[PDB]
Amino acid sequence: ENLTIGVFAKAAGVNVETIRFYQRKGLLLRRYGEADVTRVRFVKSAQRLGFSLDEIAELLRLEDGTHCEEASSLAEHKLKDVREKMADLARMEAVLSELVCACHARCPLIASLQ
Amino acid sequence: NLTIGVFAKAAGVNVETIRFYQRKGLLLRRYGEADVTRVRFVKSAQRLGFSLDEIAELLRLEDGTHCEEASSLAEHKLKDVREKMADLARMEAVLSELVCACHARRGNVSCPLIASLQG
Ligand SMILES: [Hg+2]
Ligand SMILES: [Hg+2]
Repeated sequence: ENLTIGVFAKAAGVNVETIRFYQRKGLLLRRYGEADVTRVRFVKSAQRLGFSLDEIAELLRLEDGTHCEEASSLAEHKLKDVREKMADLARMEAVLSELVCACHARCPLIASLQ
Repeated sequence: NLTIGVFAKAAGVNVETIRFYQRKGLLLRRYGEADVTRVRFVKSAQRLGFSLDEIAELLRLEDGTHCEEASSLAEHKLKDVREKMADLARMEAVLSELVCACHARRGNVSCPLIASLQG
């Protein structure tokens, strides 16, 4: 059926503040139905995979599910970015671990920073 | 002693970065070796992921006689790095999975990425 702002949110499993947030950023479109629910879960899911608000708008451009080549591309690009970020964080984790190890085994941290 | 440009060269960083560091007040119109050492301190820390605030705290311990307190900042940072990696890893796993299914889609079936984003 059609639904009020509060029931919409309940059906979509999200805060009312989040529905409003999504409306102001224009990731949506009185009352609401199942397409709206599905649309909100679309956004929330994508957001959770690390897509930016902009990237999600592009992704929604392809919502009718007949542009697979273009969809993969957004995901593959995001994946590339994720992997770079992980490779950087990994480089930090390695050195930080190494510094701590030397801290406990004694200031080497400061020494190494200089 | 050294000019803005040579300072940066000696410190192995952009001029924009020296200025950046001055405006945020992590520094000490000439410059010398303490300034160089101080900039390498910041740049290094920044490269290990320390925030500008965390670096100010870390600089409080610059004389190298507060090992307990230093480790703590590093250990806390290390925890945060690992969390972030664990989150990114979660994304990477599902995204990889979606792409794999994108490339593998059969005939005229609807886009799995979108499908998964709606289910
Ligand atoms: Hg796809
Ligand atoms: Hg230490």
